[PDB]
Amino acid sequence: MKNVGFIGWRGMVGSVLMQRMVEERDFDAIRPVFFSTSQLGQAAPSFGGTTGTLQDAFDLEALKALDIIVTCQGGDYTNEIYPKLRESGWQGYWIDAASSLRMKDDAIIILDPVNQDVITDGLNNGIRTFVGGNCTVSLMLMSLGGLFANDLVDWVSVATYQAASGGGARHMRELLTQMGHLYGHVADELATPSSAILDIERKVTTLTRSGELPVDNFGVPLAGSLIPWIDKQLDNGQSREEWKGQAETNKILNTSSVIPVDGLCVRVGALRCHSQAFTIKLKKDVSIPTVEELLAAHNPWAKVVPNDREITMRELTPAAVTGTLTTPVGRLRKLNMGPEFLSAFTVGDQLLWGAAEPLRRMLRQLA
Amino acid sequence: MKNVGFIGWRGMVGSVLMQRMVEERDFDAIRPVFFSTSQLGQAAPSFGGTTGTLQDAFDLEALKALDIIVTCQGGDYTNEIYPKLRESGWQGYWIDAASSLRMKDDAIIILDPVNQDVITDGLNNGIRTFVGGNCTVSLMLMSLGGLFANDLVDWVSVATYQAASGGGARHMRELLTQMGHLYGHVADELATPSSAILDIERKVTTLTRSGELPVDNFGVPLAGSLIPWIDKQLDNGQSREEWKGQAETNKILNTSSVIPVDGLCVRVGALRCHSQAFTIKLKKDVSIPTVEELLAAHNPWAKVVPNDREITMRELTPAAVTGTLTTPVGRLRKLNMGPEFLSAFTVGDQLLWGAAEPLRRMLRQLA
Ligand SMILES: NC(=O)C1=CN([C@@H]2O[C@H](COP(=O)(O)OP(=O)(O)OC[C@H]3O[C@@H](n4cnc5c(N)ncnc54)[C@H](OP(=O)(O)O)[C@@H]3O)[C@@H](O)[C@H]2O)C=CC1
Ligand SMILES: NC(=O)C1=CN([C@@H]2O[C@H](COP(=O)(O)OP(=O)(O)OC[C@H]3O[C@@H](n4cnc5c(N)ncnc54)[C@H](OP(=O)(O)O)[C@@H]3O)[C@@H](O)[C@H]2O)C=CC1
Repeated sequence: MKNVGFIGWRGMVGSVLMQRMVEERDFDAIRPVFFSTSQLGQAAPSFGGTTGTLQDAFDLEALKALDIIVTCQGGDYTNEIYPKLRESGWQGYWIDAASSLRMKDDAIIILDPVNQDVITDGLNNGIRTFVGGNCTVSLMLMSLGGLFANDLVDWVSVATYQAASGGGARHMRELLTQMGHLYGHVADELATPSSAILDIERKVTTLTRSGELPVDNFGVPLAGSLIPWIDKQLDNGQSREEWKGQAETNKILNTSSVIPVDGLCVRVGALRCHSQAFTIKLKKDVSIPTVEELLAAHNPWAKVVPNDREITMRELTPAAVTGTLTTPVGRLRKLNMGPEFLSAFTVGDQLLWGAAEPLRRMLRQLA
Repeated sequence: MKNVGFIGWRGMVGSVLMQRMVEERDFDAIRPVFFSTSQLGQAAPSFGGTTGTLQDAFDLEALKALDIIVTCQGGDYTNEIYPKLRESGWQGYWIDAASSLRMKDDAIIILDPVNQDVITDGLNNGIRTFVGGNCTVSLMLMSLGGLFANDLVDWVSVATYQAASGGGARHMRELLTQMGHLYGHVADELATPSSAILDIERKVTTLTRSGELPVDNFGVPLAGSLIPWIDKQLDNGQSREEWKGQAETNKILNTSSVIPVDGLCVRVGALRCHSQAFTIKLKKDVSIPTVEELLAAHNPWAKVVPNDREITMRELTPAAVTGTLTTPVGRLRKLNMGPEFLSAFTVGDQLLWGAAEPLRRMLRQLA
């Protein structure tokens, strides 16, 4: 029985991760310890049928006692404790969800179904830090894994439809709240099916334009609009969120040569799943049936959806994926630009495969 | 004082078109009329000093009396009355917003700022039908007009973030309603900002997945998700909404050679504005400053937004455009694939430039 510490288990990711471990009875093989950063000393989760109290997430000594650490707290926490802990001589395993140590030397980005070999290699090479990549990239590779795995990709152009859950709980709750505010302001006009549309329109356009909407976690309203910028601003024209695309994809895949990945990461009113619209350029003119066969033959979760108007609406949508381990790919076909241009549209819960699952699976490897 | 008849002025478009005509004092140079297909007999608009009662938009004899007809009703009406009317020998002008006659020989797709010449030529050639193009395309050309106007485009790849207002009033009201249902179900949990996020999450995911959400106008929930298919299914892998991209763009621009336009049209929780993420391939390596200078030098509404994280959030969003005649373009820069790949992201009210305005401006031309 290994002493596994859990930090940031209360957050959006931690919660999904906890819920998942119970399902697969993940707590049966380990010795759970629950840390906190604001409720230190309080009653502990007891997920693994364990009775205790919340440990000091910042107690170095307390942290050095565990064989493994699983954090879903955030990058701010990592950058604060990790360097200080490794310095203390801690030679345990650090499984993280935050981006912090992703592009670091002593860390390996994990996506079992996509790069187990890399994982294993680094494992036999001394790597003790395993980090999950960006939920979107992690999702992209899970859905379009077959293509890369066959060296069929020349470069990729993405346009993401990212859900509010990506920013965390406060962000989701904010969207939902903003949602309510919007509706309420016109609940009566909506009650009267004939009432002029402009009346309802003006009313909602005004609310939004009025600082009345809670935008503390988004800076701007998202309920009835979108935001073309996710992460910080980089020294280039790229936004950190977009830049993660190319960097991490090559790291995860351990490519011999950079596979150009770029596009636009946009935040939308999507509640829980992350969807992406691709414009991939193939090295050779591969037939779509071959492509589909490949994508499906890469991993049990990569599910190809037919280019059907009905099916697409019923399956290639957050509402039909949110909560599932499936990572659908649809709207697959060649673009008018030529047969080397493949058009695809994926969707997937970024809290599972894009977050919790990779870690959960990795933890079981070291348990 | 021409006899201009107005049909379908009640809907999401007619309303906008009407509200605009008042603002610009458009009614002053014309003797209006107001028909209807669902409230014949009731009260008339009372816009341009002409109050009375809705007339029969199905009375051919009555229609033949007008010098011009402006419909915002819909394709079903057009397909029904237009052929029958032109047969009766009606030689008047027909300004439409409906797709029906767009790709027809006797019609011209209007976008004054983008193709005045074509409009004019067609006017001098005998064309009496002027139709506005798909909101999306119409918006793209208004925003990216400078590029095409300079033969700098090789082909375009779009991924649209289309608003609920595109489907009409019932569609918007539905989204808004769906919105309220979502929030309400978790109004209490949201009231307690410290409560567990999964509880709230589970609660909203259940509602959606349950047929309790009003999805009459969309077939599936949109409030907290999206739909990767807009129009009907074409005999190819393209969805009618996407297919409109290439066809109309070349018609409007009156291109000598087809400019490949393709991508994915998705419907989102956006309330009123249509945003688009492009991946355009230039014929030559044009510097971004040149591009920006061009885009801005094409038309007074094409506004280039700097690649600033702050500015972008504050301006390149539906909330900051909805209700304005401006068609912003931001996130402009070269993609990693090479200097010939320009990345752009536009936003614009599809009910103004995407709908009413083109007609409004055209009518005045014929007044
Ligand atoms: N959100 C997503 O979809 C994904 C996020 N990530 C990454 O994972 C890390 C954590 O992400 P995420 O789960 O979104 O973070 P959250 O902000 O939702 O959770 C992190 C911490 O926030 C605190 N918190 C404060 N208020 C609440 C509240 N009302 N409900 C729940 N928790 C609250 C908790 O601190 P305390 O210790 O006191 O309990 C918790 O551990 C980040 O580095 C992020 O970038 C990676 C993939 C996906
Ligand atoms: N929506 C958009 O942003 C754009 C739409 N178009 C095109 O314009 C055409 C019409 O679309 P649009 O105006 O959006 O459609 P709407 O359904 O919003 O309005 C058009 C007609 O719908 C009827 N209607 C039924 N119920 C309502 C209601 N509750 N509130 C208001 N009107 C109602 C009205 O008929 P009646 O008067 O008889 O009651 C009205 O004339 C289409 O062919 C479309 O493709 C083009 C560009 C943009």
